[PDB]
Amino acid sequence: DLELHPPSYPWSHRGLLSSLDHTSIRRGFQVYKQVCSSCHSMDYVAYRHLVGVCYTEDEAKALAEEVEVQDGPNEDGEMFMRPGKLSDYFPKPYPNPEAARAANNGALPPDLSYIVRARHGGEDYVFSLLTGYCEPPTGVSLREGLYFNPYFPGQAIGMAPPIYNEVLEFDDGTPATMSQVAKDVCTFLRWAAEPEHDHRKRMGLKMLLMMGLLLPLVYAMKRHKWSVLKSRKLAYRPP
Amino acid sequence: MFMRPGKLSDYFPKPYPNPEAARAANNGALPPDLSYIVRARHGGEDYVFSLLTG
Amino acid sequence: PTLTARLYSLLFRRTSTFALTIVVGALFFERAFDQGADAIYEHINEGKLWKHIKHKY
Amino acid sequence: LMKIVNNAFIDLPAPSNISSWWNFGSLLGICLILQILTGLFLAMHYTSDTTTAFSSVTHICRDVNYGWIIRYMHANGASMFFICLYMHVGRGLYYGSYTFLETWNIGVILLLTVMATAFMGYVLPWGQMSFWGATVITNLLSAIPYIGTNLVEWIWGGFSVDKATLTRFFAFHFILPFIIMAIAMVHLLFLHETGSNNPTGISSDVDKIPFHPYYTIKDILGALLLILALMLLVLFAPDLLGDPDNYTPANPLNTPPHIKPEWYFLFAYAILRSIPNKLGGVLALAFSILILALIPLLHTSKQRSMMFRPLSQCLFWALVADLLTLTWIGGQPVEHPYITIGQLASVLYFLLILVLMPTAGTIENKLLKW
Amino acid sequence: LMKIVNNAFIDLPAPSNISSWWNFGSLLGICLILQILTGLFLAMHYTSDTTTAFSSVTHICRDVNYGWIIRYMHANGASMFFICLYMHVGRGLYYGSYTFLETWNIGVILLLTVMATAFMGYVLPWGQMSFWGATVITNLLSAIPYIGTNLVEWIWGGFSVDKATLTRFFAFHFILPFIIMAIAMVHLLFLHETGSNNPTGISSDVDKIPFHPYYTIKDILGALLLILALMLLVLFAPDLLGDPDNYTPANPLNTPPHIKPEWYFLFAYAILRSIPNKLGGVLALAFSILILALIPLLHTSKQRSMMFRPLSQCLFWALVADLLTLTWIGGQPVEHPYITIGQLASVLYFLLILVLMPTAGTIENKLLKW
Amino acid sequence: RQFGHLTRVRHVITYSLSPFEQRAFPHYFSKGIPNVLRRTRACILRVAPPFVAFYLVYTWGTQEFEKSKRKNPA
Amino acid sequence: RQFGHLTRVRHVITYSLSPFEQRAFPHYFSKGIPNVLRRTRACILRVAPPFVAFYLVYTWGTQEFEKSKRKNPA
Amino acid sequence: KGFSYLVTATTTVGVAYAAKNVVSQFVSSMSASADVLAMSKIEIKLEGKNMAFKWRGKPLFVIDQEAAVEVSQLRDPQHDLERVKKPEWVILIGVCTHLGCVPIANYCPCHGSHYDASGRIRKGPAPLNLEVPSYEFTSDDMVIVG
Ligand code: HEC
Ligand code: HEC
Ligand code: HEM
Ligand code: HEM
Ligand code: HEM
Ligand code: HEM
Ligand SMILES: Cc1nc(CO)c(-c2ccc(Oc3cccc(OC(F)(F)F)c3)cc2)c(O)c1Cl
Ligand SMILES: Cc1nc(CO)c(-c2ccc(Oc3cccc(OC(F)(F)F)c3)cc2)c(O)c1Cl
Repeated sequence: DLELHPPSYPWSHRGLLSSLDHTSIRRGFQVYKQVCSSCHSMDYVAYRHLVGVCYTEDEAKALAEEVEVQDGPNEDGEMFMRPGKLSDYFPKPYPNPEAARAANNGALPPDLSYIVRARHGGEDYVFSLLTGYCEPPTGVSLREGLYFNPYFPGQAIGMAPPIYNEVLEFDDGTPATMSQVAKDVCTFLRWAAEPEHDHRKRMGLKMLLMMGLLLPLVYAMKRHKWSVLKSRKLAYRPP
Repeated sequence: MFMRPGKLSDYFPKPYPNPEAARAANNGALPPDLSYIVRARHGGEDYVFSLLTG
Repeated sequence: PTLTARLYSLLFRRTSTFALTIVVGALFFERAFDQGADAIYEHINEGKLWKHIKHKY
Repeated sequence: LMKIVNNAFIDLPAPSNISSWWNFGSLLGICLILQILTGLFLAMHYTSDTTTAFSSVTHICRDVNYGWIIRYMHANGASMFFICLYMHVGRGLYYGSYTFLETWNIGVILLLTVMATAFMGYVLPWGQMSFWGATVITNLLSAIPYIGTNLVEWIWGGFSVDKATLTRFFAFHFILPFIIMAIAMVHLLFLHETGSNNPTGISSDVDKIPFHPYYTIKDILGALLLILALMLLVLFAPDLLGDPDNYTPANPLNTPPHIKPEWYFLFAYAILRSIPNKLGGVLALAFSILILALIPLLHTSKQRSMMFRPLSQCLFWALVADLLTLTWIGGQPVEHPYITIGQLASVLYFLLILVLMPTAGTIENKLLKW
Repeated sequence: LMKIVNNAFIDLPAPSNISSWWNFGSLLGICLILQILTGLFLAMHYTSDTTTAFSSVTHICRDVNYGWIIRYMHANGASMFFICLYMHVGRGLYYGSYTFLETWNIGVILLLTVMATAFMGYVLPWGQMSFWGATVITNLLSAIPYIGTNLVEWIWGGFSVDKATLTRFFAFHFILPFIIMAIAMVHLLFLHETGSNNPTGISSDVDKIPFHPYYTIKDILGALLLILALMLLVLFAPDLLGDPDNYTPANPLNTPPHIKPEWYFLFAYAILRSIPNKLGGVLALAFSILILALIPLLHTSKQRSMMFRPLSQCLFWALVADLLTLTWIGGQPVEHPYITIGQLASVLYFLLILVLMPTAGTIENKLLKW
Repeated sequence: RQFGHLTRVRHVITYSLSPFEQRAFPHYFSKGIPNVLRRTRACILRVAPPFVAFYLVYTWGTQEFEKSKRKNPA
Repeated sequence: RQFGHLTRVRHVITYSLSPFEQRAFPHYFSKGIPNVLRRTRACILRVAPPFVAFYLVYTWGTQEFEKSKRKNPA
Repeated sequence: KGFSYLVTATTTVGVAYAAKNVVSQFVSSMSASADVLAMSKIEIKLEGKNMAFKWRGKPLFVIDQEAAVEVSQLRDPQHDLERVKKPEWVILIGVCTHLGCVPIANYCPCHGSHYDASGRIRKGPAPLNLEVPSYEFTSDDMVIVG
């Protein structure tokens, strides 16, 4: 019946000059691949956007060579599959929404490209969503496939629990606990809906140290001219 | 996806899904569409008539 | 004379010079202000940016 | 030689007692140019088709070299636009400028031009509020008898919003600011026959002064604070005003729970939402705006300003509250605690204008014997 | 009260000895409005994306209620535009109006605005000549050293024409006629300080007359013949001028045998085509237009007109031939019989302007002793 | 600028009539058509000959173009 | 309209100084801040109380909204 | 007069900085996006056929008797193996040198400029042999044209 407001968690990027821990973006991408990318059709991104952020050219290009992509009209007049390249977007899980509803209990995974900015609270929601699965309360009954989580509206979701402790293992070898996963993924998703965060703050910073420096000087140049008339005495000297 | 009988709102059933298969189903050459071929070819009708009958 | 008065009669008097001065200072100013913020931004976000994780990969 | 027209903008006589309020009257010249300038480069990549539009936005926000900025300098810039208006419009009320009857009426047609423009500007990217925000506002004209279903179908190019109704706006929308750019010049022309209108209300002809050194730099100073308070939004909080839903693709088979158009309608949207009747609330809406044309026939005090009318001051800023209320009350859903406020506040809006602001001068004339 | 400016258009003094030539000077006010009016409704359905554009044209030509007209009132209307120009521009030469130095230079910048507009207007629908017509004209700027490859790539949004380069025009193209709509008002303002310039060349101040009854209806009569000679094209021969290929979809892997842009460049395209060198022909092109700015420094006769200069008449209409030649010679392919003509005719163009038209007045001054 | 200070006139008289008191098209055929000819004879000589020569270079330009495509005896 | 025929003035004297001969911001802190207060006391009474009441209807409007969602004892 | 005007300059200093950047921000929008560049350098290609494939929105046209032709006789003196790296893999940008058209393999149609199997000119309004791009062979079954 009620909503639920997530709290105001800290982050490595909540500050007005705090960028993203790009390391935290790295392991988060592993999570999207091992787990999410079986059902989450992220379409508005490609591996080439990962360069200069979390991976390199070769390491990312390795991942396009990994998965096959539908591309090309053959001279025979057919289409085939090839290893992906950088310019190809993420391999979509399913060709359309309906098959995703049929491959679930009628429900549709929303994309994760802009979900963070498209959901009130964004990260705090999404983090506290995954980490808010709990046994139902008294008096509540729920159909098959559905589950309980308060943060989602209606408190009834068709979300199979996707995360569990050591569902996978990362490269550098950090503790793959349910939380540390949830950070690096939520750190990732913000980057998806903001490939400009690093540069947003740079011009985010360069602005002030111009305007804070200019704005007085102008405010002097204003007062430099007006001072003729900020300082003016009049009179009335008839006969 | 499936097949149904056409209705009025559907355009003409396209012969081939793409140009290439039309080139492969011919000697490498491609039939041009006939929608605007008349106005897209000098003379139009007289050409096209005298093409078949030439 | 102060620096100010020495500065006036050299540059800020002749308008042809006064415009020549500004692009000069701006041309060098672009070279400092960027280095400043890029380092402060680097400094405040130490251990987060790509160039800080550019050697591992 | 035509430069001599810029006697209007160089050697113009204008007062000396002038606040920083009137900078707001000038910033729109910057916002109007700044928005078009941005929006133009912006629209080198937009696409007026459904299947590609939302992608054609993200084509900018991701791949373009600094294209991501231009969406937000434009969008939030469109909001700093209004923030100047609803200080610029409330001005002449509080300083008595509406007396320039030839000018105030122009001050309407600019507004209605925008409030039908900015609407078109929200719907282009198909943000799942675009569509329904297009539906809710546009459907109201169906309330009319014997033509409502015909016009709305006519503007829906059919029977509801679709690919055609997008493209009918992107051309109606990429054009009107020029019509504003022109009519704005008219809005200044009728002024130039009389000049400005001081806070006091007095003809300060004895104390008019130039414009090139003094109000120019002041306007720049005014402009400088604008860019500042526009860079902050784009750089530090672009998600602030624009509802988050506008990043979701649009689907007619799924509504959000809560719907609201962008924040700035809400003083007016709420007025309609108060009335449970359909039509009889609409004509309050259009009258909620066109009432500004009805004011100059309600200037009672043989004074002009409100600097010298402390009673009307108590009623003026009161109106600002009711707006700041109706700005928010519409922004929240339809439930019993708030509906009781809209039935009051919306009536207060019409009430303060059409009863009491005249009544003050009717009194204040009498406290001072005329 | 601002109506009093239409002293310019109501109570204006103007001559009485006036031909129907000067109607052409007025029709552009109609063509400019008529084109935008059409093109606006037209662009309610156009799409700035490749895959749908050519369909989005046929979306009009077939399915829209009387949408098929608007393509052709617009397109051929854009050609009746020029037909007025190249009678309107040749005028002041033959009647000596270029002496209004403040005005003639404006008469250039309108033209170059259009000849970079109309170009953008041909490429929107991807007619297989759009693309290559975009390629041939745009590639020439690559001839420049050290920036050619950079600009053309910069305007190609990359490395050749593609989806982006379409959309970079549809916004550059849907805007400029307003810039023409404004600059046109400037083009009249400098005039209003001096008024028109009779066929004789004499200050007819003694015989200036009103404008509301007389030249108004005459302009309408002028306008009526325009619509007539515009309805004929659209109704009876829309395929006439526009090359037939423009209905073919565009494909970079198949060129037509013969290429030409639309007919009206051809006086200028041919000039480039004559020169086998790349760059040195370009600067003839831009000079083939900007030479009009160079004329007023070559007014030799202490008379003005050419009504009273029978020798220059023999050279003026001669220039019209060379244009009517170069209009056609460019329209035909590159082969030996014609190339020998372009090497001559293009030189004749520069030659008649810069040598002989001065030389006439240098003589005609002397035949009559001044 | 407007009527009132343009220039000077002295001792000139104007006679002008209503339109209602006169036919619109008097002597349209009678006096006009001789005036069309006199109008025409005074322009024709220095208007055509370029366009005349054009008809010949539109003539020879195509004929000489047609031949070049026809084979030679070889 | 411009300077020269606006209106009449008689027997008034103006004393004005260059900017260069004076500081830009004299007594910015000294005389201004008392003038800010006097400026403030003359507006505060007839500016706030609506906005004060707004803080209460933004207050009671949410509290009374929160309760209505909480269940009743039934 | 020095101190006050010094403010005016240092103002104008910062104006140019903010202006020099912001202007180039837009101008980089008119430039090529990021998507186009990823399709710029890469072209992963793979005997007796006229292989012409689109690339950079331009064509990609891809030895016993070819070497027989005299280079001194050619309008542009240039040998085959100067143009190519492998003998049996011809590469060139399919741009008729005259006025930018699409030649046909087994030939500039708009002006009838005869070309070899290698793309060198034999009869031309075409002045030069056709442009060859810079490229690279990773392996004998793939190419990196760029
Ligand atoms: C079993 C396939 C699958 C797995 C694996 C998976 N997802 Fe989901 N996801 C779904 C489906 C199905 C929904 C539908 C939820 C709904 O309808 O409310 C969903 C919903 C979501 C949502 C939408 C939240 C909302 O408000 O509806 C987010 C965010 C999300 N998943 C993130 C994740 C993350 C993070 C992971 C890995 C920890 C993950 N998904 C793994 C299928 C999956
Ligand atoms: C065998 C399948 C087939 C048949 C049946 C067929 N077409 Fe063609 N059409 C083609 C192909 C293949 C071409 C390619 C011609 C070319 O490449 O020049 C073509 C070319 C054309 C053209 C193009 C003319 C041009 O200038 O290239 C026209 C027009 C045309 N056909 C009309 C017709 C008409 C009329 C008929 C029935 C009388 C017809 N087609 C039946 C396959 C076919
Ligand atoms: C007063 C004038 C205008 C107003 C009030 C207005 C309103 C808006 C608004 C509020 C948005 C927000 C979309 C978003 O944030 O995602 C927008 C986007 C857009 N504006 Fe407008 N606009 C105006 C003029 C223009 C102009 C002048 C142009 C072009 C020169 C333009 C082109 C666009 C386009 C193509 C979009 C889609 C981009 C997007 O949705 O982000 N608009 N407009
Ligand atoms: C794009 C929109 C607009 C532009 C460009 C614009 C421009 C201006 C400018 C430059 C001024 C002179 C500055 C000043 O007097 O404070 C002015 C004054 C004025 N404007 Fe606006 N304005 C716009 C919208 C409006 C609107 C919506 C109204 C609504 C009533 C309005 C009403 C007025 C009035 C009454 C004045 C009187 C000036 C005075 O009292 O001295 N204007 N306008
Ligand atoms: C002097 C101004 C302009 C010129 C010279 C010009 C030129 C052209 C030309 C030659 C075409 C031919 C396309 C065809 O026939 O198929 C065309 C089409 C088009 N015009 Fe423009 N145009 C002008 C202004 C405009 C304006 C003002 C608009 C909108 C208000 C516009 C929008 C379009 C569109 C969308 C098309 C595509 C339709 C088509 O290709 O048929 N143009 N334009
Ligand atoms: C949209 C484009 C244009 C518009 C709307 C326009 C409008 C006009 C009008 C209404 C007149 C007065 C009628 C007349 O004097 O015959 C005029 C005159 C004139 N125009 Fe155009 N014009 C345009 C383009 C040009 C161009 C391309 C030139 C090129 C030189 C030009 C040069 C002149 C000149 C020299 C006059 C002198 C008037 C006189 O001699 O009495 N104009 N223009
Ligand atoms: C008193 C007073 N008066 C005037 C004009 O009389 C102005 C004033 C001065 C200059 C103006 O010129 C501009 C500048 C930018 C955009 C603009 O719009 C547009 F789009 F050009 F029509 C007008 C517009 C208004 C002013 O700023 C003040 Cl404070
Ligand atoms: C001698 C002479 N003079 C003038 C103006 O001085 C005009 C003349 C009269 C009216 C004009 O007004 C118009 C009418 C329609 C469109 C137009 O374009 C626009 F509005 F600028 F885009 C201008 C423009 C020019 C004229 O037709 C003749 Cl013949």
